[PDB]
Amino acid sequence: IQRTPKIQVYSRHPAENGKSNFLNCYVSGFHPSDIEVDLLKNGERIEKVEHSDLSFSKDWSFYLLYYTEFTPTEKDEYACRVNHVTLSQPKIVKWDRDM
Amino acid sequence: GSHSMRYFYTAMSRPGRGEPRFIAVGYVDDTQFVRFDSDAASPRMAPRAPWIEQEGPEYWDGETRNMKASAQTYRENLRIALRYYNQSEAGSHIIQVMYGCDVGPDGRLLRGHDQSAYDGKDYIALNEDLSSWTAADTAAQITQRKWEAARVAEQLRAYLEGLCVEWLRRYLENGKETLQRADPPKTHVTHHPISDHEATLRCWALGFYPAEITLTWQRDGEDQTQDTELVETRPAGDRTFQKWAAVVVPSGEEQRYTCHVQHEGLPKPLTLRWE
Amino acid sequence: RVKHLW
Repeated sequence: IQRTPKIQVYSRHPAENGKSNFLNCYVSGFHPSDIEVDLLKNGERIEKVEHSDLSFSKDWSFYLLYYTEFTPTEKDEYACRVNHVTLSQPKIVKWDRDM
Repeated sequence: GSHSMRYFYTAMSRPGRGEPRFIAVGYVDDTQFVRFDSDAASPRMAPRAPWIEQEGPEYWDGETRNMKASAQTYRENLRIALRYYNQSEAGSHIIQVMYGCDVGPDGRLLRGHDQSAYDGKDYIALNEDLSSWTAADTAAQITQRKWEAARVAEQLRAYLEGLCVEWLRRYLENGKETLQRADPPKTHVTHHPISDHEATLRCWALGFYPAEITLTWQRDGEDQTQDTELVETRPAGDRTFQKWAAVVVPSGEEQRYTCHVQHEGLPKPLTLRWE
Repeated sequence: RVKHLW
């Protein structure tokens, strides 16, 4: 029995063009624990990506936060790409400043 | 207010890729304060909150010794689980454990916890009486019999009523500025037209701690549970949490909708509307 | 502070 990850992509603070912020990708609700998460800038992998220590919820499903420092703009597109055993292909969630 | 301490262990087997990884994390409420990872270059119980850093070498040495012993126990438990479930040595399996104590404002024990899971399903749990067990299946009933013979519940009860509550009280004092501070949510309502006929109203709660919050939409004073899209509370990365709730409303009817927010940091529940 | 086989 396996559980697919829920994914949210969002910023630490409300987005303001040209102001330094943090881009987060929160993965949760998954099982087993192995998971691959990439943060993307204009479709390419961001290199400086940190993550939280593996933990889990009362229902035993795991969660992780992946995050990087970023300066949003009108032009630049950001996303989170996730792979897990439950997924046939990587799942890409775009950053939408309204969500 | 009320508080908790919890430790979470995860032991994951990975046959052909070495010994099972063992990772432990400790929390006070929604604040992580320690970690141990057998995959670190130099495995050690390590601080993850500023208020625990003051603990001396005897603390860090003692916790590291205990974690290394737990990693060995859980690697053995993963071997035992294969026997109990008639499983091969080829697959990857996971044991999870979560234990700790809840205290009230006076720091007295409200409840203790000690439970485990195998492959993400409940395995065995110490009952609220801290004196008996609930086994999920016939494999866990074997462990229950072993643990009743060995009077394991008595040992756990001593930890939960003693060292667990005493150290949680110490951490709450040492970390009072943060652990005992609730940060209320910063709230606002945004409006996003979908078409000429509908728009989305989204109620935001940002910057709050602890994570527990209730965000709901009402229409003419009636809760809109089925029609509300409610995202999981998510960490911001600065200790705080975020959440939003959204409803699709007919154009021009926005004033019939109200967002209701409840949080420990709010002396009274809030009511918000669009503009 | 942290704290038998299965």
